[PDB]
Formats: sequence, C-alpha cells, structure tokens
Amino acid sequence: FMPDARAYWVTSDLIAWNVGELEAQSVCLYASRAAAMSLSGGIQGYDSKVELQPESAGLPETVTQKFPFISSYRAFRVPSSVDVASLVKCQLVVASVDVTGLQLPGVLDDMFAYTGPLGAVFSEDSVSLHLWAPTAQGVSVCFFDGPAGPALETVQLKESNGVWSVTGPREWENRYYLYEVDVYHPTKAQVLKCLAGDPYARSLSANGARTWLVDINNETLKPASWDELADEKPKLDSFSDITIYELHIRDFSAHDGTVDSDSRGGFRAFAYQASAGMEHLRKLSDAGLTHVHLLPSFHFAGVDDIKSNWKFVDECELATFPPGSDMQQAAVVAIQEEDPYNWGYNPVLWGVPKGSYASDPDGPSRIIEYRQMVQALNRIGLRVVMDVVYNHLDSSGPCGISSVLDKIVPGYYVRRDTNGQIENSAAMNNTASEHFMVDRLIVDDLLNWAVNYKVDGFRFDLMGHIMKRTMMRAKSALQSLTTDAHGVDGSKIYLYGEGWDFAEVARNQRGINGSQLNMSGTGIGSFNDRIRDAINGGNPFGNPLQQGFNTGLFLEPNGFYQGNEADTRRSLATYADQIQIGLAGNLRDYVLISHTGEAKKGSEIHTFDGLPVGYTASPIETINYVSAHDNETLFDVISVKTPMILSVDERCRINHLASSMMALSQGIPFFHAGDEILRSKSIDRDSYNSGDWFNKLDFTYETNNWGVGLPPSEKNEDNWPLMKPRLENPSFKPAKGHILAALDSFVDILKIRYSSPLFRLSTANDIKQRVRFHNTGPSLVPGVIVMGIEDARGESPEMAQLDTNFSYVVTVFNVCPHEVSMDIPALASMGFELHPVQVNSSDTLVRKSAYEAATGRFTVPGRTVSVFVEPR
Ligand SMILES: OC[C@H]1O[C@H](O[C@H]2[C@H](O)[C@@H](O)[C@@H](SC[C@H]3O[C@H](O[C@H]4[C@H](O)[C@@H](O)[C@@H](O[C@H]5[C@H](O)[C@@H](O)[C@@H](O)O[C@@H]5CO)O[C@@H]4CO)[C@H](O)[C@@H](O)[C@@H]3O[C@H]3O[C@H](CO)[C@@H](O)[C@H](O)[C@H]3O)O[C@@H]2CO)[C@H](O)[C@@H](O)[C@@H]1O
Ligand SMILES: OC[C@H]1O[C@H](O[C@H]2[C@H](O)[C@@H](O)[C@@H](O[C@H]3[C@H](O)[C@@H](O)[C@@H](O[C@H]4[C@H](O)[C@@H](O)[C@@H](O)O[C@@H]4CO)O[C@@H]3CO)O[C@@H]2CO)[C@H](O)[C@@H](O)[C@@H]1O
Ligand SMILES: [Ca+2]
Ligand SMILES: [Cl-]
Repeated sequence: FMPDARAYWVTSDLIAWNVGELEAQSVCLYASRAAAMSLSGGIQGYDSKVELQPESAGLPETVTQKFPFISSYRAFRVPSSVDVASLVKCQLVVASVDVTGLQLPGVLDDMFAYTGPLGAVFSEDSVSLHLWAPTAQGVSVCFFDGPAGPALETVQLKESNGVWSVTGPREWENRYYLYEVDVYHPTKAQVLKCLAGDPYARSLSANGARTWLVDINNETLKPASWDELADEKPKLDSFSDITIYELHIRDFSAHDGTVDSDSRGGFRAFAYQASAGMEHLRKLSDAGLTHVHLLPSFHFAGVDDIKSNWKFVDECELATFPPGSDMQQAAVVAIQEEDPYNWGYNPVLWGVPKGSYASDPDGPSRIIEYRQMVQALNRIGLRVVMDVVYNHLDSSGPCGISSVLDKIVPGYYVRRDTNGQIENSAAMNNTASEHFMVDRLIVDDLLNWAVNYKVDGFRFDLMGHIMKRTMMRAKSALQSLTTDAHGVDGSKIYLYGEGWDFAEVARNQRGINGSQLNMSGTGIGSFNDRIRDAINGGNPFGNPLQQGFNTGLFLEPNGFYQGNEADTRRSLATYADQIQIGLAGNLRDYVLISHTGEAKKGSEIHTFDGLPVGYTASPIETINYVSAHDNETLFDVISVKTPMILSVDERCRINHLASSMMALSQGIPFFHAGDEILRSKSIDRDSYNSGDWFNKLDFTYETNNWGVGLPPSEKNEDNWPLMKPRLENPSFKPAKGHILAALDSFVDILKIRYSSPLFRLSTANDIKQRVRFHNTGPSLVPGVIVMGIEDARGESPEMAQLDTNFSYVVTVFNVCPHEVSMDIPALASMGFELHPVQVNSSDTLVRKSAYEAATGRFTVPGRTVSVFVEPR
C-alpha cells in the first residue's frame, strides 16, 4: 500500500480534493496509527473512519490566497468529532474506487504554527531542547560524550502544541546529540524511527553526524575584540555606495603559497593579513570596493569534512598535458566526488559554518574561525555578504546523514506537486517558504548569521523560489537590529538575490514569489540579466557564438551567421538601448530615446521574450553584472565570442570595457572574483564540481588558468569543438604583464566611481533628472555609448549640489576598434577635462582622450572608456 497524495488537509476543519460532484457524495477519511491500511470495495485495516460532508461553499479566501494552485478544488468538512492532533500523526487516506493520501502543511500551520523557543536554550542552571514535530508519534534525545563515542543516555521529550521539549542540567552543555523521531514517512508508507540533527543547530561534528550542544554566546567562542566589531566596521552611508566582489572561500587560498599549507582553503586563510590574497583584497578595498560576497559557507553536502578522505589530482602530471586535451578533465572528474571542492549549493543545515572550511570539524573551531574571517575582512575595509540557499535541500526522506528537515516533519519543509511528489526545479527538494515554520526557520537563520556572526548582507540564491512575504519579513527583522540591543547595526544590512521566475512558482502559482518583477519597489536587489546579455551577447543557454555590444556584433563579425548587415546593426543598437536602461539603474520609468528614435520608458523596452527590460523602482534594486560564478568567466566569454584573430591585448581592453560599464553604472555593481585579473576556467560553463584545477585563482598573477585542458564533459562536451582551437592557440593566453595591467585598470575604474557621488545617485528621481544619453536614435554612431551626469551649476540651480569637485561628468564607452569623435553640441563651451585618474593612467591609450570646447567634441580611442569631468 503506497498511495499518492492528491488531497490536502488545509485547515483543522477542511480537506480539499479535486473530485467531481457525484464522487464528492461518498468521501471518507481513514486513519491508522500503525500505518496498517490496505485495499480490500473499500479501505481496510483502519483504526477509524469518518464521513466528510461536502462543503458546498468551497475553499475560503485564506486558503485560496495561501494555496492558489488548488483554489478550484472541492472542499470537504471534517466533523468536530475528529481529534485532529491525533490523526495527523497517523497514516491517512481519503477515499470515495479512488484512494489518496493527504498533504498536511495547511492544517499543520493552522493548528501548530509556533513562535516560542526552538533549538537549545541555555540558562544558568539548565539546558532545554525544543523541536517542532507535530506529526511525530515520539521524540527522544540521544546524548553522546564526544563526536565519536557511544550513546551515553537517551531522554524522552514531551509534546505540547506540536513542540517536543525537555529540560536538563547545565552539564548537558557541550554534549553531542541526535533526536530519535518516530514519524510517518509517506515515501515509505511506514512509521520510521529517524535519527536526526537539530534544524536549529549552531554547531555540528564532522559532516553533521551529531549536533554539538554549544552555547553560541560562550566567551571562548569570541575572537579578541569581537564585541567591539560594530565600531570597527567599515562605514556605509548608503546602499548606493555598494560594490560587490563574489568569491569562493576555497578558490581564495587553495593555490596561495603565501598561506601556510595546513591553512589553505578555508576560513583561517583570511586571518593572514600579509598573504597575497589578503593584499589583493586590500588593494581592491582601498580603491573603493565595499563588499565581498562569499559562496555558500553553511553546512552543505558534497564535500567531506574529514580531510583525511580528500583526494587530489597530480598537478605536475596534468600540467604536462596539451592545453586542448580532454585528459585533465578526465582526471579531475575521476575524483570530483571525493575532492575538497564544491560551490556548496547543497543545503543540509543553514545555521552552522561548513566544517570542511574549519581547521577541525569537531568542537569550536568552525565558529571562532568564521568570526575571525568576518573580523579580518572588516578590518581591511570590506563588509561580508553570505550566499544563502533557502530554496532547496540537498536531500529528503527518512534516511541518511544529509537529510535533516524532511526526516523530522516529512512532506512539510519541501514543496510538493499536486500528486504529492517533491518538486525539484531548484536542483532537488525545493523548499516551501510559503509554509509558516519554513518562513520562520529562514528568518531565524538570517538573524543568527547577522547577530552571532555579524554578517553584513545576504545574496539569496533562487529568490524567485522564496515567497515575497518571507523576503519582506526577513528584511524588516534584519534592518531593525541595533548595536545597543544586538551588537550590529541592522540598518546597514543589504539584501539582494536571483529573481528568476520559472517552473512551479511562475505566474504566482504558489503565492507572490521573489521574482524580478515582484521585488520591484521592495528595496531588495536583483541580478540584471538584461545588461549582462546585452553586453556579452546571446544568453548562457543559447548559441555560444552569438555576439553582443561588447563582443563584436556588427562591428567585428566573428563568422557565425547572425543575419544581414542591417539586421546586425539594428540588433547592436537594440542591445545598446538595453545597456543604457541598465546604466541608468534599470528603472521602469526612466525615459530613453530608443534606437528607432521613439522615446520609451525602461519598462517599454522589452526582452526578446516580452517582459520589461527596466523593472525596478530604485537603483538599489539593481545588481548590474556581466559575470558571476555561474556560466563563463568574463575573460572566457570574450574569448569565445570575439573574432578569433583579435590579439589578447585587444581582448584585455574588451574585458576592461565590460567591468567599466559595471563600475560606472547607476545601481550596484557586481564583479566576479577574477574579473580584475583576466580569470579563466578554460571555458568551463559550470565549474561547481570542477575542482581546484579549473577554478584556480592565482594571486601570483603568473597565470590566468586559460589553456589547462578542455573543461569537464558533463556540462561542456557539446561545445568542445569551439573550445579546443581557442585553448590550443598560444595567442589567446595572457601573460603576467596583461594580468597586472588588467588589475591596474580595474583599480582605476573603481577609483573613478568613488571620485564622484554622481555615479551613485540614490533615487530614481535623481537619475531621471541628471542622467542623459547622447548617442541615440536611428542614426546613432554604432559601438558608442555617451552618458552624461549633471550636477548643480550656475547661480540658482534647480537641483542639489552633490559633488564639491565636479559640476558634470561625461563617460564615453567606445567598443569600436578605432578612434571616434562624438560631437555633443549640448556640451559645447564647457570646462571638460579628462578625469585626473585617466590623465595619470598606466594605460597610454586612454591618455589621448580629448575634449574640444567649440564643438563639444569628445575624441576617444578604440576599445576605451574615457571619463571627462567639469571642474568646479
Ligand atoms: O546520493 C545521491 C547523490 O547525492 C549527491 O548529488 C545529488 C544531490 O545530493 C542532490 O541535491 C541533487 S543536486 C542536482 C543538480 O546538481 C547539479 O546542480 C548544481 C549546478 O550545476 C551548479 O551550477 C549550482 O547551481 C546553482 C547556481 O550556482 C546558483 O547561483 C543558482 O543559480 O542555483 C543553482 C542551485 O542552487 O549548484 C547546483 C547544485 O549543486 C547539476 O549540475 C544539476 O544538473 C542537477 O539538477 C538537475 O538534475 C536533477 C536530477 O538529479 C533535477 O532534480 C534538477 O531539476 C535538474 O536541474 O542531485 C545530485 C545527483 O543525484 C552526490 O553528489 C552524488 O555523488 C550522489 O550519487
Ligand atoms: O539548477 C541547475 C542549473 O544551475 C545553474 O544554472 C543557473 C544559471 O547558470 C544562471 O545563469 C541562472 O539562469 C537564469 C538566467 O541567468 C536568466 O537570464 C534566465 O534565462 C532565461 C532567459 O531570461 C529567457 O529569455 C530564455 O532565454 O531562456 C533563459 C533560460 O531559461 O533565467 C535563468 C533561470 O531559469 O540560474 C540558473 C539556475 O536556475 C547551472 O549553470 C546549470 O548548469 C544547472 O543545470
Ligand atoms: Ca567535488
Ligand atoms: Cl590534444
């Protein structure tokens, strides 16, 4: 007997099931505590049976608002005679034959939503444990002395209102434990005794095998001066001042010879202030970088915390293989499930630092070293953003070390389809943030990282899979934290995420989800894929050779057929429109003279697919990027899409153009770690499991990791024929000189952004008043964007003076492979000069940029971004 689950128990007194009128006249509910039911004519082996009267009114508004996708279902009234608390612990089916199980989240929230303490609570004389498990038949705690010792004692918990609790003496502190949860698992149609960690865990033994009953407030877990960290944190006057650098903790130091051997790859590496890696971050910070976004750093699956199990390729041997060989990736893939490497998008327990990144995965090191990492980054002027992954779980079901949440309350923390099968669109085991205790756990976990680890912001992985209400409740709770009450200034904590809208959450089918369009007007950032794709060309899931504004479309065709010349010219101009909307903060309401000459709002310029290009209400809602850990690195995408015959010197200028478009954009610029040093993954489009070999970040600057073999076959083999000749071509590979020059130009473009408040305007109104584009319409000069930003000038101005040094800034982005002269008669007879940073540039070419007053002519060399300022 293995029923599906097509009916929903939505409230204490209502069941929803999509049956017909006649069928609805003979519906009954059947329960068996021992899960002993079977088919006979009817159901048999039940403890109890009760008729469900059809509720002719259907489902009430609260239900249909919470579960839109079942709003048309027939409703059935559960008699007041039923002991609901008892029944939800049983095997349940409804039947009319037609027999199916019940999806319980609605009734579980209706009856057992709980706001009291969860996890471990410490007092002077006691330790208490609290677990929400309203469907469990029994819960006990198993205690162990130590991460490896035998069970010492089992203690029964007692349930009240869905929550199991027990109180013990203070000496319980620092024991290890697991819960023994007896609960009905639908996937097995059996009541099983499951051994599970604490969802509210704050530390774990290796691999989360046991929960460590640690007091997170213990003084010995604090680095020196920890409680004073708020006072040492880098000033953040406005979210408009944010720039983001996205970095993986292992990539940072795995190859860094200036870090002690035993301390490479984890949290401790950040405590080496004089290391090549930390000096690099300090250089960026000094230039103006404000935030570092760290890839997943909580307890995820896919890397063993036990370092003695780690495997490694022979790096010396692999270095001997040809640059376009498939042998390097074969060697990497052979041990990719046993190496130290994963991006970490495989959540197990959200509230605990990843053990593999700690010096010792048992005991306190993971806590103190995480704190030391945050403190170290703050002390070089960088705020710390965590990549939080609340949209799915690594594992589900009653078995195995990697399943926790779904072991304890099966079928609740995970989203399910209308047959009761778990949804997998966000990798596997999608969560259901629409459910009250899931939403609670998400917000509680955010507050844990903000308060216990003094984390400065959060990037939400697949934010479109999270309910908007969860995002907003989190935002409010975070931003209300104060230094006086909580030790952190919550008003400075910044949130942003991936607002992709797809699969079962699209069309608001599970509620209003955290999509790009739905997050407009929330002050929560989202990744601007439109500017990304317009600059680079195509899309990460389209033909890799499709060119864009900054990869030669029309101007420098690459030989891939993309239409007639008129078609490519127009497609280039269309991409320019999309980029300019993005450069002006990707706003719904910003008015641009489009390539046809027609004035259009950002929302009226549409994606090749129908939706608004510009979708935000504020520049702080826009995360502008051309690169990230996903898909090809900036250097690799440029190497794929540009004409093969371009020199690496030319491509280095193109890299600078792309990162400069980000650095000089309104909104929040986002940089992939390595943008600044030409980082390559040898064209790996999805390097999550591609090891240190393909993910090398070389802070000696001797290499960029181009030409280290064809990348792993699973994600890349279809494109190997285009990759091979490029990887094999010595003319594609940059040398140290190119890498250092890329870093110098990146530092300078950051200095330019932070030289004028005009690049970082705080509101849509300011951008609409001040930001103008000057090369527009059908007769625009292809390959050039001219962006002016006005400040108060003359006597009696109609705007505030934002900039004490400059009254006007004009930026010309010239992607043409030749000098251009852009006449802007509107800007004639003004005091423009080349920006002092560029006058003093190590790049000889940008120094040649010039302004002629009589005509308003800005002369800009090929493949160059030139910034002109009018001094006060
Ligand atoms: O014991 C079985 C098995 O366990 C292990 O592997 C399991 C794993 O535990 C399960 O959770 C799933 S994960 C399935 C998914 O994995 C890969 O996706 C990764 C992406 O490649 C990577 O880029 C990244 O993606 C994130 C991105 O960085 C981020 O910015 C954001 O955009 O979201 C993304 C997710 O948060 O991380 C992903 C997860 O690590 C793989 O490339 C995918 O193809 C794969 O998903 C697809 O296939 C599954 C079916 O398996 C479908 O459910 C999805 O809908 C598809 O899209 O499954 C793993 C394999 O079973 C152990 O590693 C393994 O050894 C063991 O056998
Ligand atoms: O989950 C498994 C997969 O995880 C990884 O995929 C990521 C991508 O790398 C990200 O880029 C992103 O994808 C977005 C994409 O960035 C965004 O532009 C949009 O793409 C649409 C596009 O708007 C539309 O016009 C059309 O062209 O199709 C495109 C693709 O559908 O939306 C994407 C998400 O749907 O996020 C995904 C994860 O969801 C990893 O790279 C993969 O290998 C892995 O399979
Ligand atoms: Ca791996
Ligand atoms: Cl070869």
